[PDB]
Amino acid sequence: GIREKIKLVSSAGTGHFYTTTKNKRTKPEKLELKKFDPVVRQHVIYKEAK
Amino acid sequence: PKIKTVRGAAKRFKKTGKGGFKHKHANLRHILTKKATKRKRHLRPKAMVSKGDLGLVIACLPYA
Amino acid sequence: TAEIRLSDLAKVEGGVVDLNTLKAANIIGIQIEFAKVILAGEVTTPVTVRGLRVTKGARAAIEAAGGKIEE
Amino acid sequence: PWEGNYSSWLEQKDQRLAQEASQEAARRKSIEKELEWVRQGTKGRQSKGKARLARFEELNSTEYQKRNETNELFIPPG
Amino acid sequence: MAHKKAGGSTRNGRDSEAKRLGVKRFGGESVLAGSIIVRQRGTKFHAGANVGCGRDHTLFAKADGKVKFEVKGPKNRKFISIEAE
RNA sequence: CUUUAAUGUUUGAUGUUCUAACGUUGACCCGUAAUCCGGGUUGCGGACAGUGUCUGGUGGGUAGUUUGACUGGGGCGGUCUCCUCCUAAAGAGUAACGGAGGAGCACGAAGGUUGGCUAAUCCUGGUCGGACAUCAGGAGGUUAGUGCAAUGGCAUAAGCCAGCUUGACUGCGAGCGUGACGGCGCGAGCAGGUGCGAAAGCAGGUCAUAGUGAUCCGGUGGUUCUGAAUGGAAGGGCCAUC
RNA sequence: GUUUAUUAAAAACACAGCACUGUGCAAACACGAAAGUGGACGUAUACGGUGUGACGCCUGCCCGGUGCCGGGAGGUUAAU
RNA sequence: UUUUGUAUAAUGGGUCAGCGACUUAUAUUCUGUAGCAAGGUUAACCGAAUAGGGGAGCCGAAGGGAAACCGAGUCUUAACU
Ligand SMILES: [Mg+2]
Ligand SMILES: [Mg+2]
Ligand SMILES: [Mg+2]
Ligand SMILES: [Mg+2]
Ligand SMILES: [Mg+2]
Ligand SMILES: [Mg+2]
Ligand SMILES: [Mg+2]
Ligand SMILES: [Mg+2]
Ligand SMILES: [Mg+2]
Ligand SMILES: [Mg+2]
Ligand SMILES: [Mg+2]
Repeated sequence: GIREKIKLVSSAGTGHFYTTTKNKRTKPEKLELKKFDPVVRQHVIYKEAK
Repeated sequence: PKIKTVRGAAKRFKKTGKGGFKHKHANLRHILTKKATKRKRHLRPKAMVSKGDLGLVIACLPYA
Repeated sequence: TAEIRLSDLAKVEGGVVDLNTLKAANIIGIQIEFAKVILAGEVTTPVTVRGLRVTKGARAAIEAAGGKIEE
Repeated sequence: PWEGNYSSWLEQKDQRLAQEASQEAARRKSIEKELEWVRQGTKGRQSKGKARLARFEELNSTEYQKRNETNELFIPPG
Repeated sequence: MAHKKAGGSTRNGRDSEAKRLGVKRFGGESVLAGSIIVRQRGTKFHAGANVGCGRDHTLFAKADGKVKFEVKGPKNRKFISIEAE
């Protein structure tokens, strides 16, 4: 149980987030993926947050 | 006297047009990162109470 | 809020229908403030709707009878 | 927090660490004693008792040792 | 007479719930599209014409018709197809 | 403005003195022919003590209760949820304190694709170098490997390597399987956007089956859906999540 | 000496004696929403509680644990 | 009577006579029956008081949605084949 829970917050400016887990020890660099944003209906960048 | 409706039941079931009861699917309150979006999407709509459990519901909701 | 069938417009008065006029005919409760006329029954007479919220189905079925809808 | 100079603060720090070490030693003593009690039989149809079991389970906790470097800096001989 | 009774213990005694695997619609049965045919663990049967394979290796009908079983292929494997009947 | 020091000013602390609140189960007087009580002088304490409200601590002194089940009687021991095999009698299911083992995770690659590739083991020759390191060719043919138990599966590899990547998408979903229900699982296809590929195509997590916790209550973000005269708001609801 | 009236009279309880401890008097303590009573018309050679139990010889070591007593520096800490 | 199972040596009853245990308010669903019928029916109350008035109300003919709201449709969704 070392994979803490993180949410990838959309960079489109809306408050939308996917939620996932991450090994905060072996992967200190913040996650960054291009996922779909149903609010704007465009694949945009999601960046890790708390 | 009048029958007291079970108040907790009245907060979770609503009678439909033909007499059936609609309810809200369980398992969608928390611990939602584990669950796949396919599962969570299917639990979002309201469901109809099953045949076996209709009798228990109607007793708890005699006025509706 | 309450519902008004098209069959209650012939049951009200000489032809004017309003919130106050509907209550005096005992179609809606006396503590009802909004009423909607739905397409449920059939209206034969030229009824005028003073202020209400007729649906599109009810509206056409009222003008077909020769009625009028206003606000 | 602390009001004083570095040497007085140092003295206070040694006293604090000594008290913590003594309390940890007492904790080890008590845990060993209660473990000895847990590892006995019931002796009849009498209690044993779940309250003492719960007390021992909550007594078995974790303490943070100081990550003090101290004398291990290894300079290999050339 | 503190000797009459005796006892012991055991280390196993746990199992898992059964998964109800096996063929659901047998050969010659007429099915609708999407109907599960076999619930497998590996690929005991392989997908043939008009049938598909899920992530569990469940074999489902992709069209509506009769189930068929075959042993075609160079490795003598069992295939499940569907004829649009 | 910056530091500083003085008389004032407020306030706060601590201390000493005082008497007037208060105490007096000190003395005397009167009610009164009464060691009760009250009143009056006086002595002594004195803003302490004591009481009221609020509050921290202590509090089996007292009170109300709890203190699981299975069980070849009960206690003791063991177990309690999930996955794999056998028992299980060639569909499913199938018990015992039956026989064996495992799980309470891992992975932004160990996921998606597009290319490519094929093991274990042994024999022969080869510098340190051998029982076994790397090399070459021969047998062999998956006895290998799979992130972790066991079973089933895997060459078109599901196994190994590399480039590009985020489909580990959003809304749904014909139809099924499995449950007493709660629920759980499989799923073509549709719409919107996307990745890889020249394309056909594949991709809604991982070879599959464990890796988990209803509801209530509450937290966070979004959404004028609601908003107890009205406009807001608070609080609710809905969505996502803890 | 006492005791389980009605299955237990005892090695049990008590006891004189001993020790520890509390208590300065409006005493501690107890009964009592309180007033007030007992303690006691007594005053530390007195009263209460606890343990031991005539007498003789004695009563060894441990204050780490739990309790009690003393300390006030520092830390944590309520209502306000 | 209780049981897997009782002549059971399992329970109860000495025997007679008398008494002795599924009721009654309301409320709700279903069935039968009766009356009216897209309508049915009043409660308290007034009343020369089983009549007659009284339609406050209740249920029904419309549902969907958490809701606003829409309405024979509605909700979901950017939209639904
Ligand atoms: Mg979070
Ligand atoms: Mg008690
Ligand atoms: Mg390939
Ligand atoms: Mg698509
Ligand atoms: Mg392309
Ligand atoms: Mg709000
Ligand atoms: Mg001590
Ligand atoms: Mg102290
Ligand atoms: Mg006999
Ligand atoms: Mg008998
Ligand atoms: Mg009837």
